[PDB]
Amino acid sequence: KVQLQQSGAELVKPGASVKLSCKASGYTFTEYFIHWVKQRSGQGLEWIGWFYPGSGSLNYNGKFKDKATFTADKSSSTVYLELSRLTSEDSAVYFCASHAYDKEPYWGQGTLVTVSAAKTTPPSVYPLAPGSMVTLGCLVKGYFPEPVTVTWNSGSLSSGVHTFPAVLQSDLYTLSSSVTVPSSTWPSETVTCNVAHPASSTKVDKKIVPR
Amino acid sequence: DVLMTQTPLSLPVSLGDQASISCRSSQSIVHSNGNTYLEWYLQKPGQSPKLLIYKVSNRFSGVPDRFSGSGSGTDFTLKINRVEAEDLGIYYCLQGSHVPLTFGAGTTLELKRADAAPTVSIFPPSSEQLTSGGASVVCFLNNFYPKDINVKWKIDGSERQNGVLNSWTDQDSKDSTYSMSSTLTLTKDEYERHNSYTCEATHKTSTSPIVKSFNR
Ligand SMILES: CCCCC[C@H](O)/C=C/[C@@H]1[C@@H](C/C=C\CCCC(=O)O)[C@H](Cl)C[C@H]1O
Repeated sequence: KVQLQQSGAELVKPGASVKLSCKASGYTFTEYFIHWVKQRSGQGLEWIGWFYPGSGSLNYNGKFKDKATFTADKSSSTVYLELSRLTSEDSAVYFCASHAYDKEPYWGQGTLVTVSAAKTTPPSVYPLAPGSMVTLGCLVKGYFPEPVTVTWNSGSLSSGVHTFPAVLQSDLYTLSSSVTVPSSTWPSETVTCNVAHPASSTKVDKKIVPR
Repeated sequence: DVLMTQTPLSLPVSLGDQASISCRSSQSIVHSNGNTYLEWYLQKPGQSPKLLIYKVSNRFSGVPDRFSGSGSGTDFTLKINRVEAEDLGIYYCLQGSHVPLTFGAGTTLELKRADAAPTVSIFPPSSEQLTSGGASVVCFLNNFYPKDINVKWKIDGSERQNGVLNSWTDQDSKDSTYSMSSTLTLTKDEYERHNSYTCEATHKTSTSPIVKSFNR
């Protein structure tokens, strides 16, 4: 079976460089092309270039000539993509793909690259209480890195919940989560958001109380 | 470079529907060796794109036979015979005949449902955030359809643009709607110097915005 193993998620300081790896198995390494593809969050696929380990031949999309460098280590069936001087625009998932000439390609699972200068930081969690149904919320602000896990009432409240994708602002993540319940349930019953952040090994609760 | 133009940008479908989506290249993509390297991919959130069709019309191993590709020259089409839920996602075409290799911008297949206006809710800063010296005003625009929507912030009657951050959910697994969150962030100082805060939701279901506000 052709398999491509890509390296794990990278947290990269702004301005620094990073080297991503794609380790191949299940075929003669020197006889397949490797391509790299970029995908920014919520955007489409961009081709970076191709590299043929068996000769060292390569080609870059001109859009990436000052940003990407392909190399290989034949002794470990690995090809590398080095990205130089990272900016916010370089934050993306990077996929590698492999194929023999005139044959269909096999894709790796992708490597997430996130650019930020932040250190590990637990979230501040703030209650969102309103001024037949009622909508409540929690604002989960200023954490790093992803992910957090948000639940309501320790998971017993799952329907009517929207937890929104986090956004990076000033190098830290912010997200919100909403829950909608019958007015006959709140504030007469307890509604609490729970936020776990694995990187900081923290979990905090915030009960939503009327203003 | 070869421009790949996919249409439509989005296609609402019901399960069991026929679907047909198009990919047109700006120039011929017949390679000098005689082959046409045109591929179709389906991508779901958080996953790698999966290969469906290669060399115009060939189904990749393991791909259901309800998928078929055709075309010649600059004109290519992917068809689905009876859409199933696992077919929902974004479809990309890719030409591999001329470097640089280029992708289409994607066609989203999403589940059709009745149009629905957003449920809009606005929230002033928590006292906890204020005590900490910050101020975020949050607006939820929930369970609407279709996905296109616009939010506008107003402070004391005046439109605000800076300090607004938006986030959107994927189509809901249970009710097929979309939701959006909009957060206006301010310093505590500026927040206390104004009175009315307003978030306005413009959606196709109405001519006028849904307007939510509060006063300090
Ligand atoms: C993410 C891209 C995946 C691969 C797309 C497509 O399957 C590949 C097409 C290849 C074409 C373009 C790829 C690399 C150019 C290599 C030219 C050379 O052999 O010197 C070559 Cl000409 C043959 C064909 O197999």
